[PDB]
Amino acid sequence: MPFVNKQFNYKDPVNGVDIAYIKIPNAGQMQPVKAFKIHNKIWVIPERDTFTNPEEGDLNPPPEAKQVPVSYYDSTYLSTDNEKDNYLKGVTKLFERIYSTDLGRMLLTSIVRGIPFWGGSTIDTELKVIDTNSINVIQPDGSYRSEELNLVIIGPSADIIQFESKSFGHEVLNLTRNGYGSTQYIRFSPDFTFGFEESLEVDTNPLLGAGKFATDPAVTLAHELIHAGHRLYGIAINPNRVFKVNTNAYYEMSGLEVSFEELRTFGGHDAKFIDSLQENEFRLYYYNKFKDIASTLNKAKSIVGTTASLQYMKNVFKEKYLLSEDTSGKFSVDKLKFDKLYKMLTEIYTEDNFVKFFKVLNRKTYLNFDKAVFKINIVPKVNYTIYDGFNLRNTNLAANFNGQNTEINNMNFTKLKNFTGLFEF
Ligand SMILES: [Zn+2]
Repeated sequence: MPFVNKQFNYKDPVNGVDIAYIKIPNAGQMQPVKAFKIHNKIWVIPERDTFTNPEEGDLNPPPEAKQVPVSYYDSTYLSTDNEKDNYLKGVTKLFERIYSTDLGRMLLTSIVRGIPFWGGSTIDTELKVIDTNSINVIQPDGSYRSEELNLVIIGPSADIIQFESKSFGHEVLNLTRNGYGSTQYIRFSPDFTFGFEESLEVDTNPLLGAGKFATDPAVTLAHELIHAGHRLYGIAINPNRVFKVNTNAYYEMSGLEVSFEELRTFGGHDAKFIDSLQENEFRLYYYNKFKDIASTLNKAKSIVGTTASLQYMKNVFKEKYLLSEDTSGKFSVDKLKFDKLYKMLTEIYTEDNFVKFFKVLNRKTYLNFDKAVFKINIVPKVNYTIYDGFNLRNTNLAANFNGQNTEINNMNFTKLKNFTGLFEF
């Protein structure tokens, strides 16, 4: 069964249900943008993100510096209807490629179940929604209705290749780290990809290689979806917790620090740089958060709003958090169940495991150096498919990851920028 029932076209008429002009409630003032609901709880906005961050409201290139050195600017990308149509089709195709794998079906199911907690009440006896976990949808009569959602895929902001799962903050609460969760906005483009090097000694050296192989963008989207899963379950690791990398002399020359949240998300050997003591600390911390959620639930005796029953919403959260329910109706956290869900979200859903399901070549570690950015077009089936990505069966591209080989499959990649040697190491 496909993940996305509808093969939307960008110019399909609005209907106020799954094709609609919307606003993001605390982006602040914005004009409505056309958006597409591709699955329960999941929307796609084919626009550059000038909305989620007040200080990132324009796309022009210039010299705030060339920092991060890995960056790419084009203020015109994703400004036309044809681009937006292709964006919507590309994103859809990547969701289908992900969903076609058992691991991706598991991850997307977890994401859909991961409704942001109704932790907005100032009154313990009432359960209430946090309104930054919604969008405002223009209805056919021109009025707005509030719709809760879990995930939005949106185009990148000024730096086209800066992909990220981000979310609106709360005055008091760290929603992504307190077990609550919050609606995630993933800046992403299917229209570009990264180069990497097939030899580890080259890929992890900042001075070598031009980016012979292209990352499959399904892996890149999966990576961001894994962050969104952490953040929807409120178990993201504070970016302040960093591996002050000491396993790569070039990282060390520039004092490069990599978050534990990134090492977790990559998985494989990288995750082992989070030591067992610190893993246990995080596991304890988050277990404690789930406990607070159970207590909050138990204290609630009425629901606020007319959307759903209080039993419906307690069941939603009992299912999300896999809570136990006692004879009196008290919720509790079962330690075996917590450890299993935590482990599913953090050890099973990893970039390294997706590479195994997609059978693609990929970076072997997050602790490498980016080589290049390429323009791509995955929408034509002659270029890329749900089942094979670039490595099309029964062609010269089927074997040896030849489809990802940008030299062999050169028609599918246009190098836009080299990053090798730009680095200060
Ligand atoms: Zn990441």
